[PDB]
Amino acid sequence: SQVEHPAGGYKKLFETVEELSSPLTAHVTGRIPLWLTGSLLRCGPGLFEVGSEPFYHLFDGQALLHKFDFKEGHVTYHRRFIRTDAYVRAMTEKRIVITEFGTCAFPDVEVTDNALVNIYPVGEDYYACTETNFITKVNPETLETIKQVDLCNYVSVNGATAHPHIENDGTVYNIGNCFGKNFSIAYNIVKIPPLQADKEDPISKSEIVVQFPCSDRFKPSYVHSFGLTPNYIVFVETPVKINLFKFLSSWSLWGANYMDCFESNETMGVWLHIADKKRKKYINNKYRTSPFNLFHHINTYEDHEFLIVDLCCWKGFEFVYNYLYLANLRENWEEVKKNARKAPQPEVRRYVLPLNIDKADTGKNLVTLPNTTATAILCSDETIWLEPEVLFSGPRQAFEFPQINYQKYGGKPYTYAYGLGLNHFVPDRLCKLNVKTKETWVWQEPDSYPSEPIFVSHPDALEEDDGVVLSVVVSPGAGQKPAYLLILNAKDLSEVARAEVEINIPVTFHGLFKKS
Amino acid sequence: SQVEHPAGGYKKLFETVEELSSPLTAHVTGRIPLWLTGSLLRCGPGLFEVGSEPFYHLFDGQALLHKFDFKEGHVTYHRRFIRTDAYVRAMTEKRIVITEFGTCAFPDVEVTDNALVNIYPVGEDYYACTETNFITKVNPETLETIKQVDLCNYVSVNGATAHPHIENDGTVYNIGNCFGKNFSIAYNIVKIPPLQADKEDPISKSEIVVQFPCSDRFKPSYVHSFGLTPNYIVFVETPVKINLFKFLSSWSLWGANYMDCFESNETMGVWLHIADKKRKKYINNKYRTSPFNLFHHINTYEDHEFLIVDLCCWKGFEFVYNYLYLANLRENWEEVKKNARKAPQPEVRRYVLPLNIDKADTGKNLVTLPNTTATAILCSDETIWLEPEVLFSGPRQAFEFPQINYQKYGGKPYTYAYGLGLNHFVPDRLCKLNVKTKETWVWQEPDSYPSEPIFVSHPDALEEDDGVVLSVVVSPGAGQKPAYLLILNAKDLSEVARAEVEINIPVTFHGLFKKS
Ligand SMILES: [Fe+2]
Ligand SMILES: [Fe+2]
Repeated sequence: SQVEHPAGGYKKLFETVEELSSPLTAHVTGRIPLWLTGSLLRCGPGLFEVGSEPFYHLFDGQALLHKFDFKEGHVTYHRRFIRTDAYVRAMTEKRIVITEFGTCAFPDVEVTDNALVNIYPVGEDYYACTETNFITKVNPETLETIKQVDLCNYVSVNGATAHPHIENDGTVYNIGNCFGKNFSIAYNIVKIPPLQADKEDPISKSEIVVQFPCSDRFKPSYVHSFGLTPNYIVFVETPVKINLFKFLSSWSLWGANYMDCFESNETMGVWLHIADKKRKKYINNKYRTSPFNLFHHINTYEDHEFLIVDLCCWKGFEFVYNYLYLANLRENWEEVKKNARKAPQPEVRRYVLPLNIDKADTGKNLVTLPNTTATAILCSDETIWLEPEVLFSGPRQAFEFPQINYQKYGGKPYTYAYGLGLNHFVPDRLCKLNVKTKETWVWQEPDSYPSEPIFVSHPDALEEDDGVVLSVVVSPGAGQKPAYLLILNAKDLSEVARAEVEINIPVTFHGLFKKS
Repeated sequence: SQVEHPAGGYKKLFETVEELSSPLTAHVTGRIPLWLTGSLLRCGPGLFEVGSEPFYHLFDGQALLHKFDFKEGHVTYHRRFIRTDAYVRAMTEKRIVITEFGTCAFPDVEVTDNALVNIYPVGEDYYACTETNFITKVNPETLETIKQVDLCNYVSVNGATAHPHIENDGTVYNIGNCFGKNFSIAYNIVKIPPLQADKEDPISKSEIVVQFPCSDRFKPSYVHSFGLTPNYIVFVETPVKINLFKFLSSWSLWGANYMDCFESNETMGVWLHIADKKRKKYINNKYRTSPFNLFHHINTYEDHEFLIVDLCCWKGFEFVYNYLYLANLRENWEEVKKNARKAPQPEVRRYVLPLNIDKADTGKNLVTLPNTTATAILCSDETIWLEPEVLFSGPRQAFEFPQINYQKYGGKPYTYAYGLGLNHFVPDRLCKLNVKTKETWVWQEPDSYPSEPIFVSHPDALEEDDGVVLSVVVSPGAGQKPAYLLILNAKDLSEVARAEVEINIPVTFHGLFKKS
């Protein structure tokens, strides 16, 4: 049947913790491999209340930057709150000052800079980020907060995702919502160039490369991530909409938060879009398919005349984020299950977009690749109806937080995807998926709740899966240490080692491994 | 990669054969089980030309009734052409007289009674059938043709499928196209009652039980089969349409055949319909989903408040029957493959229809069953958007001609489905599919091309798969006998025995096993 969680240990993923004064030596069990010399940096919330006022949604709690360090054999753990404008004001004024995603702030309309979602490199720097216009620059070694950076000073966007794409030369691509800034209502592709010899901040030289068109102008789609290949940029327009009439109004005048501005569009489905990366030009192929929520691309790549697009989908048009309020996630296990019964259903899908479309094949399947069941029907009005190839589909068992051997196989033909397993939204197990043969591997322990797994290649790696997978696990229960870092081999998802700590660690969303 | 067929042996599936004067003793290899005492009756074409005039489509060749007999250990094979109006006229006049599906008949507009598709029991009788109004009554023991029966004399339908449902008490349900007969344009459910004590022909007492509504009145959907449970009747309206403006016109005046009257509707998708079987009432739940060709239901059943509907689908709206012309199917193997590259793609899908729809759950997934990833989204306009649970999906590898333990598990909760494997439309292997765990089993030999597998229960059967699977295999190649009957165990799909014959046997579509 299932894997259950009567103990309710997952509630401690959403419990406030305190930062550290300096790094804490972690109790290693097993052999930490000697080639693993770097620093696992991850972001997540760590303050779910300010005094009596609580934060209501998963994505409201004040951002906390975590660092697991690896050197020779040893491991250390450190964490500091990011001194954001939201945090410092909250801490000094002793209440929720800045309005978060799901937690409106009472006075005793400023955009939150609460960078709890991810962290990525720009030039010599590293910015923690949420999905707004404010990215916060942080010190990766000391976890100190350096400066708040406003993208509105450099590019014409209202926000940007927490999932930008980093090319090997350090060039950063990202996608952002634009709500009429510079008279344009669209989705824009920001390009931050790599650091030059003159050492000028890349951000200062950032630019918009290409503009994806909006299906409904007054209701743009929510965008969490996008696809990138050597030649093409994929953007997936979902039916989760942001109602601008509500989003661009005096929020305090009706006690609104960002969530109150969302709507699902029942008739649209999902529109898929393509842009030539190099020519910087939007391609006008009308790719259409049935409705789903989309948050994370697994990977994207060119294969003969086709773009292979692998998505972690949630079936249906209800905003999945409705089921991610902290009230719900801290309920007991039979209620967590009961709540997600009517939720969108998670499925890994491969979508295959044909890049050139012959008029003579109208009414026919264009997807002539030999190794897929994915379909693309050219219609008379020139829409191209796609059906997926399902890669993984389990009942309320979501392969989410996808991760791959990014540096070497990102944007390119690949075979393996590592992921976090959401069991009715409680993170629960770590997964590996072979996208060619649909085969899987699972790591799992009772009352142990892991985070996104990050891949870290062997220096002499020949295979795609020659490396290890790092995960932050929260293991409550008497006797056992409250949390640990988990080092899994990427071949078996077999355990290599554990760095255990004395203190709780809450949920963490995304991160990176910084080599040295 | 693939299983290949350079030899081109499959071409002999579509080669004319000659009937027999009396049964032929078959060379048994292995142990034919002694409980297997009955008669495997199957229909298919066996005359693909009349002199110089060829038949063009797979479904045009003149119907041939095959009989494998089993008694104690021994096996005999017999086959006779069905003396249809199409056949007798063709044979006497020495040319194609009656127009077939894909072969228009030149004069020197009568509906074909060419019953090549299947054969089923009504009362004490057995009727061979195609999909028109003319079913031909045949003798199951001698394979003699008895009489042509016109359903237009008893019920208000234009045709009826070759896949009617037979309940254990012998009651027959079938679905038929109605083109304005009795002022109604619909799909009708015919019910032939079981034989009574007064011994009156059931057909004479047949009646229409319920009328399913038509989406486009001037273009009705092609219907090959339907779903049946103790309480409900499922009908799947596809976008493969029959254009009546073309279908109801003087065909000789522009040399038409049935195929020239087909069209694919690009915007409709697939509409699913439900009827209360017992109250004989159409239920007005607007079940909608993405486009596909549908030919054979696997099975249908009630599970709590939901109908579980398992379909053998072909993704897209192009009429699959376009790729089933004899010119194509008799090409060499690299061309067979090249032809099916742009064809609809085969997939086994589970669809879950909720039978009661709460208005309060608008915009949400209603499918609250614990063991599925299938989805039903109630919309505002009261359409219910469904997404499937994929059960099997391989690239041009079709699980088709589904068959189950019908007598005991038809219309009810079940686990196993046996099928024929279409490898770019060439029938190729026999499959078994566990619908609960997606697990499969395959039987296969090079240059051996089998037919639909029929299940035959052990007299003391406790399990669902306690029995054998019968298949007619055509094995060309020097040294080997040209064809044989195959007896597979239903547990492993392991071989039990072979009844080999000295002569070729062409393709066969559907049939039954007659116990005694
Ligand atoms: Fe994310
Ligand atoms: Fe059929």
